[PDB]
Amino acid sequence: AIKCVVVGDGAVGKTCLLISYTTNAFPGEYIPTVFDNYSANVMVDGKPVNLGLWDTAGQEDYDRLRPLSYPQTDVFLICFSLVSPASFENVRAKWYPEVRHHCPHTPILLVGTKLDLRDDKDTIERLRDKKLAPITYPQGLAMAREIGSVKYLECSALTQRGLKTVFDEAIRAVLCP
Amino acid sequence: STPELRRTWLESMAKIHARNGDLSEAAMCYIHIAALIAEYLKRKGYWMFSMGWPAFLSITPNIKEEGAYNENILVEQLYMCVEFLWKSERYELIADVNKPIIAVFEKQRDFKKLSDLYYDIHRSYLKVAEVVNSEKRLFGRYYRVAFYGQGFFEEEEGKEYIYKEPKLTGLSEISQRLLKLYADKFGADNVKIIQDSNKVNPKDLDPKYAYIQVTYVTPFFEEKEIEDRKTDFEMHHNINRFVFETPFTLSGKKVAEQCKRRTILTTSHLFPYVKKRIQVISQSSTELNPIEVAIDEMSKKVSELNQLCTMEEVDMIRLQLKLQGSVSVKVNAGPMAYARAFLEETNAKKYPDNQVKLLKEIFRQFADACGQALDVNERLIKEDQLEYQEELRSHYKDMLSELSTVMNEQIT
Amino acid sequence: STPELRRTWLESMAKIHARNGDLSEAAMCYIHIAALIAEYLKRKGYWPAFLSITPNIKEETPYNENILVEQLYMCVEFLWKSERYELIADVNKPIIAVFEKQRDFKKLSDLYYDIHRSYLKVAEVVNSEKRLFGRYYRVAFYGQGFFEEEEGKEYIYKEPKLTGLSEISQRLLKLYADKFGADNVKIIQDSNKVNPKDLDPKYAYIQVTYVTPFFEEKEIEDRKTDFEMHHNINRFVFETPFTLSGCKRRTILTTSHLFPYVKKRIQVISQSSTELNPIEVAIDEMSKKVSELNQLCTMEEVDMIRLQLKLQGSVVNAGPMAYARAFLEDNQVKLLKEIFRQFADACGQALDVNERLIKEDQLEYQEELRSHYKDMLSELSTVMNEQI
Repeated sequence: AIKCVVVGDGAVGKTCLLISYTTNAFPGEYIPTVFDNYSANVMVDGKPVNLGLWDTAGQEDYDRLRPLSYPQTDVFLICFSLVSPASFENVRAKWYPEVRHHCPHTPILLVGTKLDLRDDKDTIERLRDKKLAPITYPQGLAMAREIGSVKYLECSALTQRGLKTVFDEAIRAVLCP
Repeated sequence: STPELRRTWLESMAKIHARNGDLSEAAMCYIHIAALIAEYLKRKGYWMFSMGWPAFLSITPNIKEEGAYNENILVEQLYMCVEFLWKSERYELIADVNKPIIAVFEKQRDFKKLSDLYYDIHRSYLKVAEVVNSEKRLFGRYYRVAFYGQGFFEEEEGKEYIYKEPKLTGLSEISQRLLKLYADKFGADNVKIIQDSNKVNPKDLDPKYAYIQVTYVTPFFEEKEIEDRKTDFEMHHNINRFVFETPFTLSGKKVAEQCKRRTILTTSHLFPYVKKRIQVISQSSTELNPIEVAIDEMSKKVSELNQLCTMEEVDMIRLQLKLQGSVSVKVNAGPMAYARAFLEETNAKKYPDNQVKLLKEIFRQFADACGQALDVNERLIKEDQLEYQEELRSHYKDMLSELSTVMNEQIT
Repeated sequence: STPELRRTWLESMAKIHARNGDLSEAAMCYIHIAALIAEYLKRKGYWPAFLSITPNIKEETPYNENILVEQLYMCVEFLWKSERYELIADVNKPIIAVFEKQRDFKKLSDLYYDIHRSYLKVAEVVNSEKRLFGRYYRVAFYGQGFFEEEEGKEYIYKEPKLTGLSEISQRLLKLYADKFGADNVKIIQDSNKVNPKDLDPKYAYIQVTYVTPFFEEKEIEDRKTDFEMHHNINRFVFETPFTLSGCKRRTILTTSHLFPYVKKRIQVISQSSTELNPIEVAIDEMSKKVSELNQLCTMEEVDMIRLQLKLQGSVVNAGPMAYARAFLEDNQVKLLKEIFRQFADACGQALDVNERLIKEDQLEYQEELRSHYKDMLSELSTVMNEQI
């Protein structure tokens, strides 16, 4: 019965991730479809639950047509990849100021996606051409605590690591605030 | 496995299955063990009442697998079985197993016990009426695993298997679990998840690393069986084939160039069985090109919305989402990308008709219900959410317009 | 073919059984009704499948499943009213096959409960004299020159409760006497033989004789239960003992169909009678003796004073010391069946069951009979070799 938003810059793997979870098939192998806005039910702590997921665009031209669905939501979350910190810079400033403007007191855990690549040498090689890549969990925990959030979670697209826990603490934010 | 030895296997397998939440299978263990002694006592001619081991083929076909000690032992084993079903949330088969019990009590004439034997069958069907089709019962999430590697794995050096994991164990759990269980028995690093889904066999794996294909699967049935397997229990009881849709899109992966492959695999012995795992054997593939899947997958999101309305509950949260997937597409293709590619006047000249004709009736039924859906979302919106739904029908009304231009036809 | 309207004969015929207050015949109607419906939907693909219920179901157009179940539903409620509880189960047994296929559940439950209510209702009334199915009587009217069914028809009638002999006859006469000739019918009190022309024509005459659904030895094992003595009985034997011709004889006629039935009476097909050797008359009474006491010991909630009297008779001017005349020689021995006399002895296992039951008010009436017992025991067990 739970509502839950997925903010974030475009191509922070928002859709790429949720597609891979609700349908168990490993990322990049997700059987693709249109529609968008996904959901499925998960076993947490002890009880089972139905968890709902609203997809949001980071594509700029869909502002003003985004906030109208934030009504009714019971847990929020903001998605940034630890890949491009241009998303990390743009999430303190675009999405916390957006949460204060609609449902400003419902928990919104900010989460880091695409952890897998933080040890990939061929991407640190493209990262060193512009000399930026790491987004460290010390800074991650601190950006989210200073963003008054509840938890930051280093999650990964593939390798499955970091995952599961996120949707779990999404509802674990609701049960035990 | 001899009479004396094949019996001892089932027992300690029951208490072991009992010990660690493998209920249904421990339950199945006892009624499968109790058939084994039914023939051995038939094989000495000590005497469906007393008819060898096929009388337990009623509850499961794999009861045959046990044929290759006295009467009160035969009834103490079903008695122990029936309770194991009572905890395994499988209230139904308890009727098909109290038959040979009654068939002997009616032979020794006891009545009181036959009375409270017929009572606990009523005490089950009653608990069913508030369980069945409430989605309270759940076992589910059978997985398709395969080991690959010679000079690595001993007995299971390659066979393709089908695990029955329990409750809501997703793949994040079982994958990390097999990886971890086998990564530390042959050194780290060299334990590749091999997430593939494709019927791998080329073994272009540089044999210094060991692979473990995993791919979620679903109890698969046809059109005539789907009338028979109506509720949530009936689909898990005795399943031959599970199917998984595997994408084989041209080149990498992700409207017109995207294709998927249904590969069904059977399971030899029928679920539920004694041992948790059981092997696959064949993966027959029905390939669906980007129009056949368009017909079938755009049909998929049609019946689903229609299935949230016949429901009595209808939870304000679960509706508004799926219609946003239906009317207000964002960060995805959109339901209209199907129209422009396989329905526009310029398109749909080499695709056969009747195909495209069925795509019409699915398209309309997907509309006339889509509109029925927005009205219900108006029944439990309440307060602020009303300003929102005012946009939902807007996106929907516009969706009708564009559908009319691609199709050269009026859309109401 | 046809009587597919005489399916309404039975419904009519049933309603008179219900009005007659003869309900055990009645429930049987509604079954053969649903037995006949079950062949018509079988021939058109939409039959003797009740053979467990009653084997004489061989003698069996807009129809539905719902109309078939409504034929069953209104039969169980006759069974439960007839007090023949044991069969509710074998009846309600395939009504569930179509409710499980249709998966009504909420009906599968409270049905499976009605069948639980049955076996819990028979365990309370079994081994109580509370079950009065009815009484059996062989009849025979010989109106060769009058209004006889065919010729001298002979066929057994089932009267309910405990009335009979006098009650059935004096009811049978005043009922045949108004359609026949008043004061032209005959009593015919003697059971043996009965052969026409050996009595001058008065142009009527009817016969009446009590009978007991006699079972063999092989049957008395499965027929240990109370309702089993009154179900699937193809034969009733009546004992006609000349005792002297001045040995005992017994006629064991078999009827054509199996009780129960849609009609209160059915035709016989064979009268079979045998005189029993004198030494054969002993093993019949002294063995009927042996089981009568075993039945009083076991029962539980024993009728008490009934238990007391039965011993009091077992010794001696006419006591069961008939074996004093069956030991000192006499006929075809065949082990004399004195081991059947030897088992009747161990019915001394009665005196102990009495010794637990009384109060210390008769704390002496017991040693008193335990002395008439021992005195009648080994001391009169001298004519049978050793003692027990």
